[PDB]
Amino acid sequence: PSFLDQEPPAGYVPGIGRGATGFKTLELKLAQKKKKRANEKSNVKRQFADLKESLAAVTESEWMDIPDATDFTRRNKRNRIQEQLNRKTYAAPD
Amino acid sequence: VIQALGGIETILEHTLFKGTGFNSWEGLFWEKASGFEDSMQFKKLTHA
Amino acid sequence: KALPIPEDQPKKKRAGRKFRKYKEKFRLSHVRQLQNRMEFGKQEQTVLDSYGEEVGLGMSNTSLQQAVGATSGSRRSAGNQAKLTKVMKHRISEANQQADEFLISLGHN
Amino acid sequence: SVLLPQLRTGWHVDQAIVTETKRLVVIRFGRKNDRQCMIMDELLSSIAERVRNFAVIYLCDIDEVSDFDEMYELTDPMTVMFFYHNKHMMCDFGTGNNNKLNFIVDDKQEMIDILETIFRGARKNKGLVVSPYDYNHK
Amino acid sequence: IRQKKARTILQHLSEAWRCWKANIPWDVPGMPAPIKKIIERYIKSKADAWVSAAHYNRERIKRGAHVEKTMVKKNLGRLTRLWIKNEQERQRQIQKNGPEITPEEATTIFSVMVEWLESRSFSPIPFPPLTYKNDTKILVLALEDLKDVYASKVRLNASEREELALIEEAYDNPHDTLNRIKKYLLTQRVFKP
RNA sequence: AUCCUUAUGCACGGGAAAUACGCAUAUCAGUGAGGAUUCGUCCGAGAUUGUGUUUUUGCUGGUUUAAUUAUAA
Repeated sequence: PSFLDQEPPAGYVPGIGRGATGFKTLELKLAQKKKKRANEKSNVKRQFADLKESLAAVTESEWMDIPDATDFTRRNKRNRIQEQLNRKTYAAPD
Repeated sequence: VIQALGGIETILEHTLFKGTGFNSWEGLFWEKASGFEDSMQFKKLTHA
Repeated sequence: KALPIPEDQPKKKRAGRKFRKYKEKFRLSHVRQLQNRMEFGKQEQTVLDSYGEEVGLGMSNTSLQQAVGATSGSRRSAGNQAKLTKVMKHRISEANQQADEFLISLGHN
Repeated sequence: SVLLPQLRTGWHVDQAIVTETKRLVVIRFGRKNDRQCMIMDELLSSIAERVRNFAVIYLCDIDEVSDFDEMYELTDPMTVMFFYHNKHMMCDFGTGNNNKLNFIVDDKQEMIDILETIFRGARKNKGLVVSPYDYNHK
Repeated sequence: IRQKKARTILQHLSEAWRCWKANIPWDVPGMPAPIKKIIERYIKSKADAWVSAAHYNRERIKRGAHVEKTMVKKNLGRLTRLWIKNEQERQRQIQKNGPEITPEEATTIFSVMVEWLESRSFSPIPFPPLTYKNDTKILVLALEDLKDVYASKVRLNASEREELALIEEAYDNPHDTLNRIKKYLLTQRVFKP
């Protein structure tokens, strides 16, 4: 995705860029009836706030030095054994 | 059920079967699709 | 692992003798076709499954054999007769002999 | 999400759509504060690597670059669109709008059958792919 | 530093969530205590949500308020997972707290039978003799009853054709297979999961 | 000098399987891999982990007519 690394624009409008194909006064008083209209008028985060805070003491070495992950359930092994054992079928003898 | 539907012909009038223009149907066999389908399952096929 | 690519391939067709016997397994028998053919206009033969639910065997008996209920001997393919996996095979045979020497220890005593 | 790369420019867009040679291009148009534009973002998040051979996935907020809105007629929070060799791929879902996509697909396996099915269709040049699944009632 | 580590952090969100799907206690060293705590609390939340959701859907499926579809499917899984969890629990605590009969009760019970049978004049079942007139006239019965799952099937999957193999061999070389049985009875006390 | 034996190699004939086989600078492994039981013992070489193919490897099989040119004027 180098053009995600480059990310220049050019002077060009996107549409032709590919050759693309499609296959104040009244608004003023309108705003008056808008702000007028509204004139008559989380918990989760709050929970974890303590712990996400208590991480304040965590050294960035431990951030650097941390395991990444593993597989405890052996998802691969059993998995590939399934999608192995089912590979083929057969015909039921006559 | 057949008779109470008016006998075979009155059914087949509901079909294309005249289209294949066999004179009378009395010699013919169908082809279960399940056979064709299965016979295509022993191959190697994406879930789609 | 990435799903390979959807695109179909030109079929390699190699049919030896050997390779054929290895095919006869996966390809429907003859009989197994004479099921599928449903005689038009006339109710199937069906049988009752384990569950009593009816398995149609449609033409598997030539209509002369329906009148007499002759079932079929016709052709029985020995090609697709199911056979053990490698591993399981030796667990079977192995356990058999082992049990047999245990037995013969009840043979002489 | 982190797997899914994103677009910041209409320039990114049309370069991408041009610059993926051999495989499908998938783009979500949706606004981060949308509900589905989270959900669907997840569904696609789980399929990214698994399809990476024959297609590729990108996220684009209308709010980021709203250019295409006029030209592709973007309503709804989330519309996925599929492009292969710069052509707009059209797979009738029976939903009544054959172009593009709207709603939420709830099955991985489904979604894959779509990305695939369309792909295989687009490799032959057929403009119409006919979905495996008519979800129309949506 | 963030982004690279951020991803993996997401992983242990997953492998957390799985390892709770599995009951596995899920311990890693090098995982700083506070984070691990965080994960815990998280899994409690998503957990309770997931469970309550499962039971919630369920009863609806019994009444029939439109469930969509994938809820009908996944529901069975995301549920049976539990029923296993409950079972594993009841048996944990039938290790810890030991059997619930207490011997006194058992004496009455066992007595009851023993009296019954004596009263009934009943001889126990002999272990089958190595020559038992009915052996063949039996095996066939039992063998057919492993046969008839299949008698419809057109396409044997893998595990099947393995069985149907055995059923045919023992159905062929009986005297051997009988011997294999009788041994299994007389000894084997261990079994495959 | 002849034979047998053993293993290995080149072969020839014949059968069998192709849910089998690989591969791996992996990791361990007679300094015990793994298993069993009649609970005294007995057995004693691969297992793990990842990975690739596996309705297959190579090949070979049958159906959807050239240019040159001749009259007496």
